[PDB]
Amino acid sequence: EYDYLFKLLLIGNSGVGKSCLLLRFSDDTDYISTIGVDFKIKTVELDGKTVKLQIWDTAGQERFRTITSSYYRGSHGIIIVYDVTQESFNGVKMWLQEIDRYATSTVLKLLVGNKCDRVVEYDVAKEFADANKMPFLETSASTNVEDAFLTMARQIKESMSQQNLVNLKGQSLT
Amino acid sequence: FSYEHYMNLLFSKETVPPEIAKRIISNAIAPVITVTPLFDKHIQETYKVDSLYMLLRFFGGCVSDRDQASQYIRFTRPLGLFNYHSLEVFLDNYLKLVAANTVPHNLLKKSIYHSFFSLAISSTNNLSPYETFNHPILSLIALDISNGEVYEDARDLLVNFKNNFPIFMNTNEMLPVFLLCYNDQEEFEKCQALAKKLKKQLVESILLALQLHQPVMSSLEEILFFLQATTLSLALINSIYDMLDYLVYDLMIPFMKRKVSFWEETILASSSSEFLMRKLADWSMMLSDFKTAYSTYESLMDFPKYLASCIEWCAVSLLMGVTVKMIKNDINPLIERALATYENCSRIQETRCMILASELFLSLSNTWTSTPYAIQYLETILDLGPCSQIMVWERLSDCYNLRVDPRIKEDILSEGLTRRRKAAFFRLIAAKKWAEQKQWRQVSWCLKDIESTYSEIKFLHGNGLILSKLKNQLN
Amino acid sequence: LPKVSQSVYQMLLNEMVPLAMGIERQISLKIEEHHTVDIIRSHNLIHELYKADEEEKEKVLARLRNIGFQIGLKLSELLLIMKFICRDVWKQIFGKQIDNLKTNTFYLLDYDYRPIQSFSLEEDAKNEELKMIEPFLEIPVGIIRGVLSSLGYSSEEVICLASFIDRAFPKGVSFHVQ
Amino acid sequence: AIETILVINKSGGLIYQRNFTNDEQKLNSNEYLILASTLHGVFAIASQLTPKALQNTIPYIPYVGMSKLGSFKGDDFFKEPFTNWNKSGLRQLCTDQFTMFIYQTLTGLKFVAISSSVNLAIQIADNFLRKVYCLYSDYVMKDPSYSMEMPIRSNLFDEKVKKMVENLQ
Amino acid sequence: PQYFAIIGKKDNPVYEIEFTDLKELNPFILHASLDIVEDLQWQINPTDNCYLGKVDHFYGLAITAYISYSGMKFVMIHGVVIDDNNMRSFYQEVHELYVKTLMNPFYKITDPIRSPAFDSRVRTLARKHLS
Amino acid sequence: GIYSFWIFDRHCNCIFDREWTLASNSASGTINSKQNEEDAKLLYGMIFSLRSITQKLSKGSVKNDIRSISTGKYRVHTYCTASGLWFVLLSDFKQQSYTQVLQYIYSHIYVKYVSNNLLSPYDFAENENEMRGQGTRKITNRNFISVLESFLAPMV
Amino acid sequence: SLKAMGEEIWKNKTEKINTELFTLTYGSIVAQLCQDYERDFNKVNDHLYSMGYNIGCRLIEDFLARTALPRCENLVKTSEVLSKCAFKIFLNITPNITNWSHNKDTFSLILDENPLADFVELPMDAMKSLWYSNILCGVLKGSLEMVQLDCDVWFVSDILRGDSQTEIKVKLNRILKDEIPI
Amino acid sequence: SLKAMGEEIWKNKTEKINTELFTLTYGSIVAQLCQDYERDFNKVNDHLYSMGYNIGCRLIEDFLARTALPRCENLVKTSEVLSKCAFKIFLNITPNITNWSHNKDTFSLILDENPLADFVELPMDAMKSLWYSNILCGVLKGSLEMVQLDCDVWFVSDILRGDSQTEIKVKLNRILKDEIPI
Amino acid sequence: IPSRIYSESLLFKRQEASLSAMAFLFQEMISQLHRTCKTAGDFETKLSDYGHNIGIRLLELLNFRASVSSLSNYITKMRRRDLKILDILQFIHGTLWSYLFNHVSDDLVKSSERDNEYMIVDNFPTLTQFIPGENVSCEYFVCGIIKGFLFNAGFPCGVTAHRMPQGGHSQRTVYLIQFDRQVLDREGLRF
Ligand SMILES: *C(=O)CCCCCCCCCCCCCCC
Ligand SMILES: *C(=O)CCCCCCCCCCCCCCC
Repeated sequence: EYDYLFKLLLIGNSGVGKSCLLLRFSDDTDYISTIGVDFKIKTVELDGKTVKLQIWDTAGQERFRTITSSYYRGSHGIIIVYDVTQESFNGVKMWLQEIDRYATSTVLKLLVGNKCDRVVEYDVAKEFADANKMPFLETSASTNVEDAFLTMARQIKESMSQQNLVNLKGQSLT
Repeated sequence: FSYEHYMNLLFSKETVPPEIAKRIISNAIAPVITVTPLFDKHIQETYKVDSLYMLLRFFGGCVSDRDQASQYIRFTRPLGLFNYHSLEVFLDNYLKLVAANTVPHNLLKKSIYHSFFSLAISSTNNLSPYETFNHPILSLIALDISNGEVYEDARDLLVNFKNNFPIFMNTNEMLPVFLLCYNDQEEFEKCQALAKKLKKQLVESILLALQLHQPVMSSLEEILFFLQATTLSLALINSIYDMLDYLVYDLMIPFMKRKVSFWEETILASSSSEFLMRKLADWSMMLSDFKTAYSTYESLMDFPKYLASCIEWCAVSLLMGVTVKMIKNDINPLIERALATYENCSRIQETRCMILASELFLSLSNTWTSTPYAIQYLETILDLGPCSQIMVWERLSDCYNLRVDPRIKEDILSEGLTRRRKAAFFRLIAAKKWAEQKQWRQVSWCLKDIESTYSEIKFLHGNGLILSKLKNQLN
Repeated sequence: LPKVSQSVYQMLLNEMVPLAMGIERQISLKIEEHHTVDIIRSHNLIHELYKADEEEKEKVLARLRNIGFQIGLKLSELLLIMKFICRDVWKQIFGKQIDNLKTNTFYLLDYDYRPIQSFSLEEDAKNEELKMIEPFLEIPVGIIRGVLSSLGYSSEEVICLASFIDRAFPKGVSFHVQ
Repeated sequence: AIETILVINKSGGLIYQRNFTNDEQKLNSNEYLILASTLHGVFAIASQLTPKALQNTIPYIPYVGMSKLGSFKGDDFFKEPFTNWNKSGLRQLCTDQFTMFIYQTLTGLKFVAISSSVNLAIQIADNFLRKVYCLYSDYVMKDPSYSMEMPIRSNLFDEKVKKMVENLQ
Repeated sequence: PQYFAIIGKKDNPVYEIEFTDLKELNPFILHASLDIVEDLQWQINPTDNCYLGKVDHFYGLAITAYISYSGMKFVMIHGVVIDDNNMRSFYQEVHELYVKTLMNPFYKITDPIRSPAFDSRVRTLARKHLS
Repeated sequence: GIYSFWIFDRHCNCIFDREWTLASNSASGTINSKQNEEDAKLLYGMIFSLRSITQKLSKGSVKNDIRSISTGKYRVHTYCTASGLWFVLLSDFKQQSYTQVLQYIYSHIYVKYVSNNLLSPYDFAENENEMRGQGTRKITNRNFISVLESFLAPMV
Repeated sequence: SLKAMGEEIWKNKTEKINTELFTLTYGSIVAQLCQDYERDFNKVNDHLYSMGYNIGCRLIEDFLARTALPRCENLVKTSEVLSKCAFKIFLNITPNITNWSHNKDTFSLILDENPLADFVELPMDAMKSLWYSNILCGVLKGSLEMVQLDCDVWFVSDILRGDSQTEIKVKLNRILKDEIPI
Repeated sequence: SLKAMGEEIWKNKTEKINTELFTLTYGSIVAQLCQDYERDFNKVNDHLYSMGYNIGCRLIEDFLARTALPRCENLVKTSEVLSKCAFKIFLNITPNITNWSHNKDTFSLILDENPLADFVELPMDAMKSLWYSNILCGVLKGSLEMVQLDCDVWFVSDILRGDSQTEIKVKLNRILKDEIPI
Repeated sequence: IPSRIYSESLLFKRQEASLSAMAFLFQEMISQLHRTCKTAGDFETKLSDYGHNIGIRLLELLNFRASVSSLSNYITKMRRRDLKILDILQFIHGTLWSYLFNHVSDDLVKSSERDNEYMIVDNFPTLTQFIPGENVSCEYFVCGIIKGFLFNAGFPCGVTAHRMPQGGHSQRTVYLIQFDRQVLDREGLRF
């Protein structure tokens, strides 16, 4: 079974199509708008290791001050998603500004523009992504986001940095 | 290999010497033969030699080996204590010649030491109160009628041979022999006629016809002259060797054996009465008849000089022909009594005994059982000239080179047994003293040997120490 | 003996009011495979009846009166004629025979009227509470009239007037009969 | 009589789970992971919601699941009462055929034991879970192969936990 | 007391001190005596088997020796006849000081000893026990 | 004693609150106050989440339910129903088994005065525009509140 | 068990009231209902069905409080709770179950002791299209919907119509999905 | 008090080995590390810091499990807890606090015993750049970060550097508001 | 002249650290090793080199301290240097582990198949007890402690570890000492 467990969380504005991004990537299969967390999983084979990426999906103004505090502390990866709708892209700035408060610096951060079918600009996302060293995607619901997920898993596994590497039918002397 | 080419190893052919010390001792304690007028003039006309004595001196040692190409003889001038100064100057001139001559040293030092030892043995009074080994025993009167000489010359020569002279000597004892030469033919017939007349009336007779040379074991004084500077025909060499063989095996050795028979029958400074048994023992040693020599010495227990020499040569007889036990009870106690006699004579008032017994021990088969005794005696002589004592140091180094247990020949097993470091230390001591009596090739050879044991260490190898000082010295 | 539960019959008695209101409504959603009928819920129906115009309210009230008339007209299968309605008719219809009975006019005064035991509205609307619980009295009115009907007394000779202002919901009921 | 023990890290996620009854594994390891993460979520929500009116110490049970305790002397780990550390977080969960008990640490590391006995039960549970925390400090922290929040893969820890639950169960 | 030295299994001196010609020849005398020291190393009864004591003589320079458990050889050219107990006590003291020297985790077994404290203290020990 | 009392309908809405404050016999608090709505949602989620857990770890006899949810600060109790009405009740650690009290409250206060009340709108769902978890209709029957507080007074 | 629990509740807990009074009550209710309907019985059946729905919607809460049963996922459990407890409490009849079709999405409940139509005899005009105890069908629909078992239920036989017995077919349409907040 | 609890816990609730082994092992580690890094002692100090951090991040769990103390309400209580039970359990020594700066934000731990540094003299190149017990500094930083007390820790004095008595400055920067939800 | 090491004594300071502290230090030693060596062989020989350092000190420590009845003031006799293999292994059994791990080694077992082999066994390895699994490569540290301890005494060796669980002891470790042939040759020559 699994030998390594990594934590990712995908977040964004409420109206963003987060679920269609997750589900195609997800495992075989509530808890959203009740505790603020929808959980998905994907097992993957990384250097012969059965490592599971557990993806957390959160939102809600009524529960913002409980999502931010507890579900960010031990993240091994962070994903920002915004639909191509512009309010979401503006909110991405405050998102990235409030991630670093709880998330440690060395967590990989990735950005996605979702649900193309282009009512927002394109170059602005790219340059703002390059500002904060952000691998950015411009995709719609698959669309090779799973490849970026596997790449992120590879990078975290690298950051772990763990090298894998007489009959004696004698006589007693006492 | 060739015994000649070890005693003169410096005249390319490096190998081991077999049992060389015993052969050296026999070669220096061989019978002495004299050599004698218009005849040396004939030689000078033919062969560039002042007198016949040198020409026959170039045929010393073992006759049967045909030394120039088992019984030895040495030749001395006509008839009529430890002079170590002569030995030292010999060493100096010899080493100077070696430096001029020589290039692996691994046997040159061995040969030079053995020659040193050989001359050290023969370095007592040339006619000792006791040691009869230097007495001429066969007087070879020589003539050549082919030049023109005649019977009356031989008559007068033998007449003059018949007896200032010493008291021990007895001219009737020495066996005369008439060497008659010729230059080939009727001269040979009249030589036989004269030989017939001489044998019937007077003695015996030897008929003698008439590439380089490398002599050995003449005596202390001739080698000095030798160091201040020939060829001959091979057939002449063979003829000389054959006539010497006839003399030694059919004229001298039979006379020896007749004499020994008479002595032993009559046995069941002084010149007779007690000279009998001591000379009997001396000639028993001379002919390798060791056990009778030992018995005769043991019966001889009746003085400041004679007794010490007798006990010394008794021990030498035991050595010359061997377990720990008899050394514990016979050899070393005998040597100790010999010492006691020598310090007694000093109180009244030695080195030869020590330098003899050292090599005699060193020549034995069981190196591990008794080499220690040779080391002890050599150390006892370290207590003599400097330049010889350097060779003694070298000899102790060679002795300590052979104190490894036979049962081995990292390296944890071998550390506690071998004494190679002491050998290196003594080699360096010899190198130092060689540097004193400035001799650059000798110290060079010593350092060459040292480098094996002393290269691995670094603290010793550093400057400010005699390794660096001596290495820079040779520049 | 014959026995059934009580909550069912009691709440069905309560529900004969939405019957009358609904029938006077549809005289003029939920589905069946053959019936996509237009339906209306219950509580909205009673709010409408209270809020309904007058003449429809008299028609509905007369309908409930007739329902109770038929309910009580045949109560002759358990064995003064007016007092028949007081002695044991309420021991079966409601269990509580009327506490206060008096004559000469006939007054019947009861407390803790059963079928409206649970019908209190929002806390601030007591007057609407009584004004909306009013129609449930007519079932006893029909019952008393029907039992009197055909039992040796003329229906028209007596008119039964019911109300409740008397002394959970202690506003007891009062009936007057001739 | 415990039927399951499992522990959860600060990040939110199962790191070790183990049953002790006969084939209760009707849930995937993925399902147990989701269950543990939902436990973390309801921990985050069960302290955020406290009564407006309000806007302790565990007695030492003697020998819960006992009789060289790794690095601990004595026949039992400790011998005095100690204190709770989650003051206003989820602590018990009774249910018609089981009773889940949960323990927490200052370091944000969470323990869960699902007993089947159905307050003294909570006290005994926290005592036992402190024993298991001692085992965690012994055989999971003194392991160089272990990455700080990835799942446990220790055999001595498994043996000790099973020994304790068979002492209890 | 003519020369003191401490030599390792590689046969290099980790430390030598010249107490106050022979001043030039002392190390070679020492390195020569090393062989008999090693010979007495492995012999039961060479009763402690580390205080060898007198081992060799060279012109009456009686060398004496003592062996540590790690094979370090404490050995000195004395000069004469030496006293057993005093020489043994001095050897014990310098062995203890060497053991304390060996504890330094930065110390290699082959590094020469260079702490001036060790030099001064073995000097004082010698003047306590020998002079 | 008791700290609160909540009733939630099956349509993911809170329909009754009671937040006792001063712990008196008739302590003044909040009833159907808007301020608790956020808290209501939170409580709902917590109950819902734990209910899911109890649905996962079912032995097999019956799909079971949560009885008590004790935090470090309080103890909760809940008596669900087939109709989907969650009857939540917060309290301290003083008393542990409120099952009889919840059963009585459901069976002779809610049943008596809400189910059997034609004026009372059962199911409290106007239409789809609010039915799917939104909408804040509450229960405000005079009889229900009066008798509920009357019976629940002795344990606060 | 369901049987013992139901008998305990009915015998000890709930009290008595005359069956014949209830039958007369339903006679009056259906008679005055069909009076104003000018003898049109399809409309009567529809309105009775709506009545039954509204009845069951409120009766179910009292039912669940009287017992302590949880929900039921499969229709078999609906069968046992209906036959053993629900009818046996509310009017004390133990109807049988038969005609279990495939998939267990349908089953026929037989109500021989039906007191709604106990002694009432219908006129020939009424026999054509009247369903006398349609209120029971509406109640079953409403109550089973209230549990999140959306259902369709209607008559298959009635003794009043000359059929073999009084039997009603309960047919599942879908099990309703438990909702969650947005 | 803290004294009695720490004393009992060290006495008869923790395992005992010979301290010579511990100090010798640390000496081996640091000696080999110093040899590896080409005598560059800045890198040695940083590597020892990382080492100590990695030990402390785990040793916090053992400390809490063995002692099971409440939360730390102030830095003074953290200092007393440290000096009176932490070093008393693991290293079996009682450090001290002697520099209470303004705001009580900083405090200087005093290591009178320091078993890590037994039988150590430093090379003359290391005499002015290498701190020997820097692992015991990294441990304090790492372990106090796992209790959200973010502290910068360094050395000031060191007996091995010739000073009068070794000391370790511990300055709390900021109490992290990522504390556990409780 | 000032200095500490020569002034501070070396008599046994009967003071003890926690097993947990040394366990954590050992854990990070192994982890830091793992970070910077590819294969198992390099890892385990490096750890054995750490043990080599520890043992080369420890031989002198124990041998000098056992001498007693400034500590040279108290010593009337030094303990005999260990020459025979039997005596040095008896010392390793009854004094080295009695000191280092506080209990005498379980039993000293001389091999039978190969002669130079010898066996020293630990029932419950008192230092590596927390390493999970049975990847024996962890306890080469102890092997190093033996190796250097033997190595200065004059006994080159290739000491190694194996795990041979038996007798209801799941963690039993046998350290085999493989004396170099020259050691047995010296044993043959003398004695
Ligand atoms: C699964 O748990 C189902 C819930 C329990 C059964 C609900 C059915 C109750 C309806 C009974 C109606 C009886 C008729 C009363 C006379 C009108
Ligand atoms: C208040 O919150 C208490 C937390 C205090 C944590 C104390 C950590 C103790 C560290 C002691 C040093 C250990 C050194 C030995 C490891 C090599």
